[PDB]
Amino acid sequence: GSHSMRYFDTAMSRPGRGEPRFISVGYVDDTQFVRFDSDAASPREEPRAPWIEQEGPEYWDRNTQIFKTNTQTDRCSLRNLRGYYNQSEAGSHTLQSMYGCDVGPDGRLLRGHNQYAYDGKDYIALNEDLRSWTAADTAAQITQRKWEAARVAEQDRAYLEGTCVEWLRRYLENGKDTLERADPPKTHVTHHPISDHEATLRCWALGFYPAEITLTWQRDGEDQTQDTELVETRPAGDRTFQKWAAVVVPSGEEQRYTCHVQHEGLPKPLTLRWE
Amino acid sequence: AAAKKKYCL
Amino acid sequence: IQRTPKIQVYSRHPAENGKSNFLNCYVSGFHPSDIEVDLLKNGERIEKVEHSDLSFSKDWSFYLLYYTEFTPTEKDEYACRVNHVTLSQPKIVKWDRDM
Repeated sequence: GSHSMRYFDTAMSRPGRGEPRFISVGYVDDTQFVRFDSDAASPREEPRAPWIEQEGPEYWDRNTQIFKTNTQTDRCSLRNLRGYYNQSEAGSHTLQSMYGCDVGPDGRLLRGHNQYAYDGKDYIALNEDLRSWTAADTAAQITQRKWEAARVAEQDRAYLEGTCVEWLRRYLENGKDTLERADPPKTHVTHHPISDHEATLRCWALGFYPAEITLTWQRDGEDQTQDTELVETRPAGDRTFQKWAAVVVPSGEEQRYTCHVQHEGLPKPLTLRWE
Repeated sequence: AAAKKKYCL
Repeated sequence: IQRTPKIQVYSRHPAENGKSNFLNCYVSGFHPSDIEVDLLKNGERIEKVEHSDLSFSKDWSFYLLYYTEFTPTEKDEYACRVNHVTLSQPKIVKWDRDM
């Protein structure tokens, strides 16, 4: 189907404990394929998926240099941000970045992304047009003015429409056996009495990839959104994901409940009941 | 190169 | 200004007594990123615990998976202990094989 490539960068200051740590992780869909950490003994762009390992020394050396420079760039950013908000030198602060591209089944660009958050709050983002910025506050307007003056958006646009898309297409080809394989959820329904008159039904989805899934309970065909406990989708550690949804039902009424599962690895969506 | 050059905020 | 972690403790594969598996503690939805996570066996900190590389969701909240090999048995209890700036004291979540 469609695919995404994203880098997720975190820079965090730590006054009195050295310079800010910079870590960058790269993903294709829900699969991490690279990491860089300024706190590593020898900071280097490192492979984290088997299909990226075939890239030669030039790939690793060039990306390493870009990330070493990005470490310094993010430290400059943190200094500037502290000033934009009139903040003390005493506190720790966090700058996060997300950038990359989405492509369709045919490998054509759907859209690009390049956005930033400071201390967990959206700060500035490149608009979908890849030409203009949206600034969250008067501090981010300073960044916007600087980036407009330096025509930064033009550089980001060229990267996102060219380099990003071209490398994503290559990764998808090289990792086709996994990146383009949807593994369906293995499902079952459990039943546990909680008292004489109530029981919980829990619907399980295990071993699926990618993480996107829909898991719902219905009673007599009506969605039970308010009465369903739904845990966050969680990684198993073997590339796959897990999720469950539970409802408390009156004893004897179990067969009025159906669990519905939608996922791209399924031939057809599932309707499950207890037993 | 695959990784993006970043710009100081 | 801050977001407290959600915590899930669970196994990689369905639990079978006497069969080797992985014990997972997934922490998510937290901010800022500093967090301390221990896996416990009968109350004692397990030594070999590894974790995933720091990343975050589109709402900017961080997530980490901590994991270690374990062989569940009937008698042994497992748990995850988490501390974060948003918590007065460490939170303990017990491993329950049907959650």
